[PDB]
Amino acid sequence: GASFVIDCSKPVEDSIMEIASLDKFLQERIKVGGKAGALGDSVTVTRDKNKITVTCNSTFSKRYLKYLVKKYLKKNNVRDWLRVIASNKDRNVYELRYFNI
Amino acid sequence: VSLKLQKRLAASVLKCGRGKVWLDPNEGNEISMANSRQNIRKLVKDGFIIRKPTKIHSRSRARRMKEAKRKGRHSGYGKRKGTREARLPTKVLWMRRLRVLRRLLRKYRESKKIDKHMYHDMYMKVKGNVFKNKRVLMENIHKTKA
Amino acid sequence: PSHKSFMIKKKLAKKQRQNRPIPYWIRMRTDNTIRYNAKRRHWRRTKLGF
Amino acid sequence: PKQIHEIKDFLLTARRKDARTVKIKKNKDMVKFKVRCSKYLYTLCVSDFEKADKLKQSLPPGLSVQDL
RNA sequence: GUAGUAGCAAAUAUUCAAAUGAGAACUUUGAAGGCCGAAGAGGGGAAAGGUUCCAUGUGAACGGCACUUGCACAUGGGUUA
RNA sequence: GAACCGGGACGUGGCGGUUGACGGCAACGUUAGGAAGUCCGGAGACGUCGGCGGGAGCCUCGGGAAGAGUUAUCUUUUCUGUUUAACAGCCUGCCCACCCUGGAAUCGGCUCAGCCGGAGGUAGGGUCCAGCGGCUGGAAGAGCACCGCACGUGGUGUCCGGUGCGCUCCCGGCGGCCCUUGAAAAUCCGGAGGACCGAAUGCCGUCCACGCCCGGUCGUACUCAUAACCGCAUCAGGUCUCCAAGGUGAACAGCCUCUGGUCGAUGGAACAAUGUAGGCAAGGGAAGUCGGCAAAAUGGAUCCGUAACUUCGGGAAAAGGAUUGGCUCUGAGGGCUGG
Ligand SMILES: [K+]
Ligand SMILES: [K+]
Ligand SMILES: [K+]
Ligand SMILES: [K+]
Ligand SMILES: [K+]
Ligand SMILES: [K+]
Ligand SMILES: [K+]
Ligand SMILES: [Mg+2]
Ligand SMILES: [Mg+2]
Ligand SMILES: [Mg+2]
Ligand SMILES: [Mg+2]
Ligand SMILES: [Mg+2]
Ligand SMILES: [Mg+2]
Ligand SMILES: [Mg+2]
Ligand SMILES: [Mg+2]
Ligand SMILES: [Mg+2]
Ligand SMILES: [Mg+2]
Ligand SMILES: [Mg+2]
Ligand SMILES: [Mg+2]
Ligand SMILES: [Mg+2]
Ligand SMILES: [Mg+2]
Ligand SMILES: [Mg+2]
Ligand SMILES: [Mg+2]
Ligand SMILES: [Mg+2]
Ligand SMILES: [Mg+2]
Ligand SMILES: [Mg+2]
Ligand SMILES: [Mg+2]
Ligand SMILES: [Mg+2]
Ligand SMILES: [Mg+2]
Ligand SMILES: [Mg+2]
Ligand SMILES: [Mg+2]
Ligand SMILES: [Mg+2]
Ligand SMILES: [Mg+2]
Ligand SMILES: [Mg+2]
Ligand SMILES: [Mg+2]
Ligand SMILES: [Mg+2]
Ligand SMILES: [Mg+2]
Ligand SMILES: [Mg+2]
Ligand SMILES: [Mg+2]
Ligand SMILES: [Mg+2]
Ligand SMILES: [Mg+2]
Ligand SMILES: [Mg+2]
Ligand SMILES: [Mg+2]
Repeated sequence: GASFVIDCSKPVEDSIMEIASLDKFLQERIKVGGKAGALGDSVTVTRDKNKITVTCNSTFSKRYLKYLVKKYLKKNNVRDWLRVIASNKDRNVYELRYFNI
Repeated sequence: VSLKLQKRLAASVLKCGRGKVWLDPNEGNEISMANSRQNIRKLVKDGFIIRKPTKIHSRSRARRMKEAKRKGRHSGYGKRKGTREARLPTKVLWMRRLRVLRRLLRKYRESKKIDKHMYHDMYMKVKGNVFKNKRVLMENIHKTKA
Repeated sequence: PSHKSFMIKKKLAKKQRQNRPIPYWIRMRTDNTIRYNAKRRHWRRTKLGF
Repeated sequence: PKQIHEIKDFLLTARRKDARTVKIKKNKDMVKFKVRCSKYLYTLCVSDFEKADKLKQSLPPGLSVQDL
């Protein structure tokens, strides 16, 4: 089993993104069995006010979640402002932060 | 304003070549004031001096071609430059076969499928180039025992 | 070379000391004819021969 | 550097007159007791954390104990 | 005199912006485009050299054009078993 | 910070006295465990070539996590890394060698190749030797990467596998070669011998452990070269050697790339003749010229085929002929576990 979290707090509060939109992107683009969108029972995506959760019935790569999240940011022209960073507190959580320009 | 000293010190501090040292072009005056390795180290933390990433040299093409070769692509006569011996020595093939066949004979003798008398006879025929692979040797043993 | 004898290193040290300009106050002495150092040596132009 | 396997042996070497200091290194799975002698640095590994505390307070007075 | 003539032509290649300066095709930074392509135009050492090493500064001369440049010149520093 | 070497001095403990230890049938093992003149052996200590095997570093493949690159489209993707020193202890025991039991033809064992056995094989069980092998200590407290907080300080990670006629170095063992057999000494270790020596049990002996003290002189920057050496010079010349990535390929060939290095050869504008260097050309094909000078043509690999002559080894890649891309498939050639 595996469960990963995408803490979307800084951009959601500042209205930089829509957490609901990211949930749709992950559900459509996540590949299970080599085919995108076939989440089935294996993969389940649940969202909250400021946090996205992804649970898998089998082995699931955490970096694969980062790959999809980064792809979502690029499609929305927000990569130059946002960046996916792992959390020192929990090892199964990604956080969205800004660049220290 | 010459920054030769700073670039040299940055390379040593960053443990990289001078070609990978990035000195902020907008902070030439600030960098020009750093004349010691301590000053350079501080500028590295502040982000005014940065080690650039290594130039990209990906192996995706090489890995992709190895997949095609594994399927038998690009292996025709028009793609061969060395002799068959140069590509794979006949001695190498002979050594592989003997070690495979001698290994097979030892295990059959250990399991008592064949006796030492039959093992010796098969051992000399393997050395004599009688059996060309594992399958034919097994068939001969079964036929001889019947 | 890096490997050198004590004797040679001592000789090289003296040559370095002698390879300097004359003091400026030498030319202001009474009845002075020393204009400059006539025995200046450059490592690339004239060799020490040892 | 040498490794001491018995707690009793470690105590004996801790009482040596040439034992300059003792250092306590607490890892994520054990505690290492290191005593600096004249010739060698002797190290004792104690997996049980609770068993290590008893040894910590049993060291001879006057020996410089440090926590790492 | 010849004569401001013979001549500067091997080793693929430079370009843009900015800084500095009396002065920039030639110094420095950044960006781009090329080369050496590990029997190298990379990283060391033995001979040989002997301070050419490092920092700062610089009128002239020298670096066969030029230079703000330096293996040049001036001052100081540097080699620990 | 952690070790080591050579000296010097004594102390504490241990060890031996059946005066000079103990264990194993043996190969040998254990940390100590007499000894003089004299004598003996070994190490130091050695060519070259070829094939195999082992170790290390590198290269390479997959997964995990960290950051970066690409993203109109595609990409569970591409890139960077993901570390572990001397030294100490323990384990392991390669290829050989050696020991015990046992007694072999229906001869067997065995290498890529050899080759081995009643002068004792196979088999069974052992000993020893190598290590740049494994584990732990050293040692995560370090290093590196990444994310913070301040403008020093904290946190997270540094993980789990596969693969080989691969490359560099080291080692092992075997074989080929010689009318060629491929240094010496310092130094160190071991052995034969047993003069002499203690105690009635306190002295003697002790290559054991720990503790204490000591460490001369000189060299050490830098270049090592298309600018630091020589050639009268910042000369396209000359000058010994170490490290050596990816792709193509037989290949440290050529061609392209990464690390590192570098754009240093005075520049600008024109595009005449002649030149230097590199090319091409209708039809003819050496008529050119002293002469095929120069250039062109041939060229790799696979299959087929190959004459005269010959010292029988060659000639030979003779000659002559066919094939060669891409893509999608099919067949064949292995390893380790499970009675
Ligand atoms: K040298
Ligand atoms: K010395
Ligand atoms: K050593
Ligand atoms: K030095
Ligand atoms: K030269
Ligand atoms: K012309
Ligand atoms: K002719
Ligand atoms: Mg080959
Ligand atoms: Mg052959
Ligand atoms: Mg010269
Ligand atoms: Mg002379
Ligand atoms: Mg002219
Ligand atoms: Mg000329
Ligand atoms: Mg010109
Ligand atoms: Mg040129
Ligand atoms: Mg130029
Ligand atoms: Mg080239
Ligand atoms: Mg190139
Ligand atoms: Mg080489
Ligand atoms: Mg000039
Ligand atoms: Mg200089
Ligand atoms: Mg000078
Ligand atoms: Mg000898
Ligand atoms: Mg030969
Ligand atoms: Mg090998
Ligand atoms: Mg045996
Ligand atoms: Mg460890
Ligand atoms: Mg750490
Ligand atoms: Mg070699
Ligand atoms: Mg004796
Ligand atoms: Mg040096
Ligand atoms: Mg240098
Ligand atoms: Mg060199
Ligand atoms: Mg001369
Ligand atoms: Mg290949
Ligand atoms: Mg090559
Ligand atoms: Mg023609
Ligand atoms: Mg024609
Ligand atoms: Mg013709
Ligand atoms: Mg003619
Ligand atoms: Mg004619
Ligand atoms: Mg010709
Ligand atoms: Mg002929």
